Amino acid sequence: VRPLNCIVAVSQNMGIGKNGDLPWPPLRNEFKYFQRMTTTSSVEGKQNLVIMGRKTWFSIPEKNRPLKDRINIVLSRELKEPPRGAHFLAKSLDDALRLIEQPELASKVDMVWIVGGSSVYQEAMNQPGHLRLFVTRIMQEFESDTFFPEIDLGKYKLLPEYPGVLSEVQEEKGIKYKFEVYEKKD
Ligand SMILES: NC(=O)C1=CN([C@@H]2O[C@H](COP(=O)(O)OP(=O)(O)OC[C@H]3O[C@@H](n4cnc5c(N)ncnc54)[C@@H](OP(=O)(O)O)[C@@H]3O)[C@@H](O)[C@H]2O)C=CC1
Repeated sequence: VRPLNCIVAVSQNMGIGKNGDLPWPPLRNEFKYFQRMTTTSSVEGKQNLVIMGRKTWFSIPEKNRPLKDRINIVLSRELKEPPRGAHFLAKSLDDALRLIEQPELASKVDMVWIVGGSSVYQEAMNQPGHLRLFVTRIMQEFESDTFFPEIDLGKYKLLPEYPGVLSEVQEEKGIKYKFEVYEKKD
């Protein structure tokens, strides 16, 4: 409910998006890691919470919205009411982060996950204080529209291991990938 955890899958060229969809064919095994990491709270009785941009929200297949068993917040400067299925709408990341720390949500919310928007990731990574980057390195180039911000290695430590994260190279449909975790304290 206070460290911010970004989670992203990125191609070798830092691509995250193409024509409102993913640059690569569906990687169902990588999506399982995304689901497990974002959904698993550390506390029974609390849910994790996901914050996303409006484009990312409408890019999720409808049959999969809201991201089930997570509290879903959508950021939009133009919507007046939350999208159908979304739990909260906020007009800024700052509004979202203030909401999450309200006492009425304390009993309710465990981990906070930033799940995209390029500009949502950008803003999250501008924040002072405790950040983690859960980065899936897709070890291939793909034609891309939208990109992940540079990861400053002076600022983010690459953790040698992280609980519940396997470090071996994975592969699906001939596409190799691996899970990394970065951390910026303070
Ligand atoms: N590989 C990966 O890990 C991921 C890939 N993607 C891909 O990325 C693409 C979508 O991402 P992207 O195009 O960057 O768009 P976003 O999901 O970041 O959505 C952009 C929109 O979200 C709102 N928004 C963003 N930031 C703020 C803010 N600070 N305050 C208020 N509103 C905000 C929109 O508002 P408005 O209604 O005001 O226009 C803005 O136009 C798709 O191709 C998707 O498939 C998405 C997530 C993860």
